[PDB]
Amino acid sequence: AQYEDGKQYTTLEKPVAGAPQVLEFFSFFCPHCYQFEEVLHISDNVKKKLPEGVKMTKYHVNFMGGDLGKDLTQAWAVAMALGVEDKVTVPLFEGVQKTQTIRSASDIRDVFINAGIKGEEYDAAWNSFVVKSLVAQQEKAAADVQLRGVPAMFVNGKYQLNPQGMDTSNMDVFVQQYADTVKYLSEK
Repeated sequence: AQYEDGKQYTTLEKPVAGAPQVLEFFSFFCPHCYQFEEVLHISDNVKKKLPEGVKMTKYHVNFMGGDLGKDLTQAWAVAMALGVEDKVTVPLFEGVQKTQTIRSASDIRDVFINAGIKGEEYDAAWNSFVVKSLVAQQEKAAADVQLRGVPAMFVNGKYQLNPQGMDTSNMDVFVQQYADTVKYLSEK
């Protein structure tokens, strides 16, 4: 066929019950993830093509960057809890990978402050149990699919995108193939 198991996607031989419909994993330490977000805008082109009533979820992972990697998972929980993802994603990526000015949890916090989140609001969130549970959720989702690499995307806990089976000659064409593949899997 045109879309084939083992080509544009793989099927989980251990499907995950109750998973989010479209679930994307990344790390702010992850170089292809920076490309995905900053250059290719994968999440966004996927969203523009998803059917009505299919929600999108994005989680951070621990297994890159050690101690700071874990801090970033907690900061991403803060971002989700406050609904400020679209304000901190770019400066976090550039802070870790471009300027390399993020070396501590305090440096992460500065990004939120600069983005206009109040210090007390950030600290309150950081220390909150709603954020602890949001961190748990991120960890559990990744554990459920035995995740060992990012970027990664999963559809309905059953299918995993396989971008290595797609032409990268043109960046635009790759993104639409990726998005179109997600839509196809979504309709499966």
